[PDB]
Amino acid sequence: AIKKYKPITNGRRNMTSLDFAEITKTTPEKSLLKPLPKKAGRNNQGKLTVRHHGGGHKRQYRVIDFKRNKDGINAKVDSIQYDPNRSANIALVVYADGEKRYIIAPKGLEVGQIVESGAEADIKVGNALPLQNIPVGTVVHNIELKPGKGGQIARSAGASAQVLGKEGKYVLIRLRSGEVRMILSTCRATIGQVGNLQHELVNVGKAGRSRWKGIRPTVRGSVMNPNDHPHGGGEGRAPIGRPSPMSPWGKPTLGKKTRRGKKSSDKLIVRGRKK
Amino acid sequence: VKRTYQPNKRKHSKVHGFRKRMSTKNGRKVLARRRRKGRKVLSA
RNA sequence: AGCUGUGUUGGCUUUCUAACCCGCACCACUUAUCGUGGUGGGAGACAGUGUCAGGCGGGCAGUUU
RNA sequence: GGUCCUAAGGUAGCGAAAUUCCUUGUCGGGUAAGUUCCGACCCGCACGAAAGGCGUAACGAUUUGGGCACUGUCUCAACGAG
RNA sequence: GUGAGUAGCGAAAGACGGGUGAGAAUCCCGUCCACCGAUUGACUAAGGUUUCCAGAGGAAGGCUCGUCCGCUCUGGGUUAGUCGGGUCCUAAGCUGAGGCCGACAGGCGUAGGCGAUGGAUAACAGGUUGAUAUUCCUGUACCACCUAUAAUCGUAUCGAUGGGGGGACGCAGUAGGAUAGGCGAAGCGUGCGAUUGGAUUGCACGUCUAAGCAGUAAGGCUGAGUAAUCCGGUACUCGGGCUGAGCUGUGAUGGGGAGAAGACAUUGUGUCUUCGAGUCGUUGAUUUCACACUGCCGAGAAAAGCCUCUAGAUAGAAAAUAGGUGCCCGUACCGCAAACCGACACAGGUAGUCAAGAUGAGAAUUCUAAGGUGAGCGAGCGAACUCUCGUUAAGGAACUCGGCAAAAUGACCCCGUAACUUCGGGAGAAGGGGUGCUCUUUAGGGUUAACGCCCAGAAGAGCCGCAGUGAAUAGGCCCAAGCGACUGUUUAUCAAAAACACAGGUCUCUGCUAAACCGUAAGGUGAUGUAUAGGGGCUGACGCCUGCCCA
RNA sequence: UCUACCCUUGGUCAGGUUGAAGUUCAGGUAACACUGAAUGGAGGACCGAACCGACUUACGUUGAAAAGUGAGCGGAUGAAC
RNA sequence: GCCGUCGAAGGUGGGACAAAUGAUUGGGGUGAAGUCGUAACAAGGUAGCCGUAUCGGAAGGUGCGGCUGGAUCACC
Ligand SMILES: [Mg+2]
Ligand SMILES: [Mg+2]
Ligand SMILES: [Mg+2]
Ligand SMILES: [Mg+2]
Ligand SMILES: [Mg+2]
Ligand SMILES: [Mg+2]
Ligand SMILES: [Mg+2]
Ligand SMILES: [Mg+2]
Ligand SMILES: [Mg+2]
Repeated sequence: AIKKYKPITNGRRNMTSLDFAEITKTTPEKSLLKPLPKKAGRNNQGKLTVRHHGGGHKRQYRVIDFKRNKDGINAKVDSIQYDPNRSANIALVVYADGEKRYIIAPKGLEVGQIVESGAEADIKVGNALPLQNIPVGTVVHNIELKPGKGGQIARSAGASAQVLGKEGKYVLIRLRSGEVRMILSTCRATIGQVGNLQHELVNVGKAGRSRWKGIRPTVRGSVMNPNDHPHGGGEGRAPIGRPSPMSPWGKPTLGKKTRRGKKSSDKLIVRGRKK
Repeated sequence: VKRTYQPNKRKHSKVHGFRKRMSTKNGRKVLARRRRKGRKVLSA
């Protein structure tokens, strides 16, 4: 779980780490790594879009198979490694063709697993097979959205989904945010819940390791004089004085919905969100 | 104190040089006014 | 007040595919995850877009006090 | 307890405070002597619960009052060197 | 012009003898004296572009003078197959054939190119000039290519723009192996004293490179036929060299350096020159030479040279010997500065390599070495007043907006230490004691066969001064409140905070061609991330909590 | 080319000091298993130079310098330069 | 007569325990019940009581568990 710390310093007063007991073979595989230069919000004009980014520690992207091809070949699981680009851990499967690849690792996985559409396809944790071939009440993750595209929905650490039922051409999926939604019946799904479940209790504990992860400070609005934030200065501290708290570009940020009338999402979203 | 001209042979040519004038279009209007006024040195 | 059923007008829906659309899959130009060409699979006369019209709009401008 | 009215019409906790005009509030401690300081009272001109309320070990080239130590800052100045 | 022959003369130790000259406190030569010495010393980048050097100059420039010069006239100075780049490779970025967008101009982008601050990459000692030296010439080398060649092996070979390995990587700590420099005692050369005394007693030095043969203290993994290849995957029964490696040993080397003898010239012109012998042993030993090894989480660039593999091309080349060829650009000079950026010969700023002795944990402090400099105005008199320092009777904040400035505390080794708390802290809490030199005994490592050498701690005895970290360098402390939790960051140049950040709490928005933002659009950021994840609003660790009102 | 964040590739920090997790041995455990002694070398940790800053004060103010020098002062293995 | 070991009292400093005292301050018993309500003992008129929370001027009221030391007809 989480290994705690003892308050020898005011920095390490309440800091709490995440114990690396589910990591085997800590060195990577030197044929599936691709370089990853950073950018802090610097698009193809050099300007600054999205704020609060940049710096920290160098990384190196690790090529992940989200497609789950190579039908009907038994894949062992060798070693469970660490991945900095994302919240889950990672796996190193070996297909019997000697084609070593990476899989995002579900909850308990060391044994050896199968990808096949409908042969028997062996519904267990780690096996990917399309949603027409999955019985109901079955916790899946890493679903595709468009057929043959690649697994998109629910890829986090400790995330999941749930197949509810089967409609006339689609299936019916309950997502992690609590939003029932129709997905086409030939999208794949890994069966299981993705591992590394103790992730959101990692108390960072210090403004320095919240700072070498690629985060910069975020100055509040009411301390900017009114050239650049609609919560401008005033003498002393001040209540906001608007009918609605505003983002730094005029739009009200506290309450107003933002999505627009969109193609192939109104006829599919049955229930909305629950928050 | 550290003054505001720290000289360099490369940034002086990669910015104000001849082939950075002729690069764009408005550089060829700068070079059209310095060989019009009658300057000796067109591009630094 | 309300029945019946033809000649003509304006809708609400429901389904099919021929435009159009895909930051959807292999395939060629090519030992380029750009592009165009090609059988699919999706969505489909809605969306994107042109002209007109109404409503919010200190996000921004011109000025009065 | 009566009664007017408001959409209900200041709860726990703090209180002459970075918040108190009059005010140098008042009684206690500190000094030979204390408009500043510390502990209390509460009649809050006008504290108050995420423009957070009340406490707090550790940390400060922070701000305010009192002790020992040391001294030309001082009573009171004099001499010498570049 | 007046201000006026006034303010200045830009940190800083000079004194004299000799020359030179029309002219000298200032130029050159000599002796003594002082100053830096983790630098005021020695090499290279950036930048400047002849300043460098010899012979002649004295109108201007130099804060004075000048015979002098970084200033004027004449004539000279920079040598590479091996050093730093280019003919080799790729990061961020830039540019982009077709293409996609836009009133025109033009913006974006795929294949391909450009781009070192990085990867690859064959030479080292000594001599010499008035100015250049891994460049010139002395002695030994090495990599690429070409030509003759013999022992020749022959489907033996050459292998891609293509498959594979490889190159290939963070911060932290500790124990090692070897070497560099250091210090002492005993290889050799010269001197042995006219200030009391002394004659194993006084100063100086203790050599050598790259190549190519050897054997090494440690560090890292254990071995076979089958499913664009016999290689790299995969899976199977059976089962002690492999690479990489600082350092050392001979040879390189009958050679070359050397503190000095001794043999030659006019001012020995302050010099060449011919031959001339030493180079042991002991210790203390790094920040140099591995990201090696163990641990930790924040998970630590790419492509080439190089090695194999086949598609293919061909059947022609090992070793060894001998001769031959190898291009372009930068080299002078200053380079923590009188030569660079500050208008100046300006008390500022300017990346990196080398860095010794004494005392010391130490690259701190005081005094010196190698090696440089004496700061381009001086001479007098020692009034007031300003500026930088030193000491003081009795009293000790009475001074004052205020203990503002100064004074005291300061090192190591010991005894001893409260409230309070998040149990880590408070704490160097506070308040206290001891230290010098000489002589006698004994217990402590490592080195070594051992005398020998360095590292140390105990008691006891004794001596001297006013004073024993005797000089320089090095915390004042305590009680009680206020604001902010902390380390951090802010108004280059009147404000460093109680303001900003912060770890944590919430609230709301986003189902993926996501919301949000930049851009008229194409394209991008968000992200090669997907509700334990992203954008925004307020509060600001931790503890106990957050009350009623929806007109 | 100054400064403000920022991307790719490098470099630099004398020394000395406390002693977090763990691991091993011993003591009890066989119940609910926790005390000591060694070893290990953690941290926006403490004292201090280079190095980076600019708190108090005196001088300077037709300055030596259109922002500086003298004595002291804070950070110094990182949110560093 | 001088030197040294041991040595009461004194002076210096941080603590440890009781006691005397102190602006205000919180409950407690005492009376005499004037002030405000009836919470128990009858089924005391909402059956009581023990733990444990949360609210109110005042006894106290409600929630979730246990007890009969719970009338009627003892709640068949
Ligand atoms: Mg306006
Ligand atoms: Mg030294
Ligand atoms: Mg020094
Ligand atoms: Mg103290
Ligand atoms: Mg204290
Ligand atoms: Mg778009
Ligand atoms: Mg500075
Ligand atoms: Mg600053
Ligand atoms: Mg019971």
